[PDB]
Amino acid sequence: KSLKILFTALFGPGHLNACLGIGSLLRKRGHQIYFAHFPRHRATIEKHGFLFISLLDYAEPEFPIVDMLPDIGIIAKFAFERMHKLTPLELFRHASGKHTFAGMVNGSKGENYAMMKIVKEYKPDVCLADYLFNMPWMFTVDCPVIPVKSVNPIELYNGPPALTGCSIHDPPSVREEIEQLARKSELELESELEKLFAHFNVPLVSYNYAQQLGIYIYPGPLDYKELGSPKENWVRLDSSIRSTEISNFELPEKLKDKPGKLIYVSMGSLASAVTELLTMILTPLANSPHRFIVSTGPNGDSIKLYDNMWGDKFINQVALLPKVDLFITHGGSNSLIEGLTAGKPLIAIPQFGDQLDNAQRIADLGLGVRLNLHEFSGEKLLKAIEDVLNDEKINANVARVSEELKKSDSKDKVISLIEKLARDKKL
Ligand SMILES: O=c1ccn([C@@H]2O[C@H](COP(=O)(O)OP(=O)(O)O)[C@@H](O)[C@H]2O)c(=O)[nH]1
Ligand SMILES: O=C1C[C@@H](c2ccc(O)cc2)Oc2cc(O)cc(O)c21
Repeated sequence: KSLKILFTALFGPGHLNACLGIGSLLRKRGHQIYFAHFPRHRATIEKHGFLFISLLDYAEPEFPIVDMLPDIGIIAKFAFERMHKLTPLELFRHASGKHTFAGMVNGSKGENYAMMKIVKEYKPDVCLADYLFNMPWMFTVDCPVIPVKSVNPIELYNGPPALTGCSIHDPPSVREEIEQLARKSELELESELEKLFAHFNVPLVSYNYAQQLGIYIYPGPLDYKELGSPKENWVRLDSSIRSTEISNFELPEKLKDKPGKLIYVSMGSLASAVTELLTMILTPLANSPHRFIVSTGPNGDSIKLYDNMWGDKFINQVALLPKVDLFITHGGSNSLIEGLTAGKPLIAIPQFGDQLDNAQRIADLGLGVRLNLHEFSGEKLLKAIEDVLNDEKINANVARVSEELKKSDSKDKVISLIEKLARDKKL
């Protein structure tokens, strides 16, 4: 019996990519999938066979909605200046009580009204939402609503606070100060959401509450088993990667007959807007005796490439990763999971948000290194490349994690819970 299932997510290509994976799994089981998102993503959504609903067609006139992705460079460039000039402690100091994603909350009202009308009109059996924080509509719609989480899930446990990138080796003394500042900023977020929920007359809930079922995507071998069990109603899916239409990534002729290993570079869908960041990374790599393929980002046509490099604004990462020896990443979750699935070690240069946590996780479990912008130099990057390429131990740890991901059954249990909740309205 067919269910009607509606997905939505924030503007981030990463959050949408997460849900596409889930939707694919459900479409095979015979369900009708709908996706409410922005027009940039109509092509990939319909290509996967999901029905596309534009949020913009359902805006309230007084509360308009905007795809943030093309305007994101203002915000990205600020974060970059800050991250480049300050340690993560100093960053949290000079952040007053500001949470990393509070200004996002004020302007969420448009998306909220939209989702109310869309759920009313399409009368779905269940909804799923990949969002950074819960939203009033998820508690006003007739059907149940499953938050999906693709960011680092350390926030689902009682442990190091999220978004700080604390290590498991961090002594008692150095974490103490960061957790105070982070407890504080979590309270600023709670107060921002109160206004949002107040506006729609909905009892405030915790920012990452799962009423009945929550799904977080993250590799089981990287999950935080040492902190105990995740929060309630929260289930894990080890990975959620969409299938690629391309299967063979042909290498560019520019790089044929050039020495060394093949290395992929991407600072993601969002931070790659900052040309200063890419320039800072690539300039030293000109002298690295390897071949680089580079995602250059939306402003990539104004980024200089050297003889050992080839790139374009957007690359088929899932098709390419199998062919590389190393992946220099920003520590985004989807890139982390695609990278590990393909069996490749990582050098993570974290830019914002959950990336600090993922970066530290990669370092703590010996899956690569963490190299921060503040302590960044050509000499250090070039040496991290040589070190990770030649570290037998790291290369074996990554093979093991890969093997677990490629055979995981986490999907089977998750699907059941979705179907069950959709039909019974209870777990
Ligand atoms: O040239 C590129 C750059 C990025 N991506 C995709 O964009 C997503 C990036 O998500 P991630 O969580 O790694 O980073 P974020 O976008 O959250 O910064 C992943 O699915 C990548 O496969 C891609 O396909 N090609
Ligand atoms: O912290 C921020 C603010 C802003 C942002 C984007 C890019 C960047 O380089 C810096 C900040 O938007 C975001 C979007 C996210 O999905 C997750 C985030 O945490 C953030």
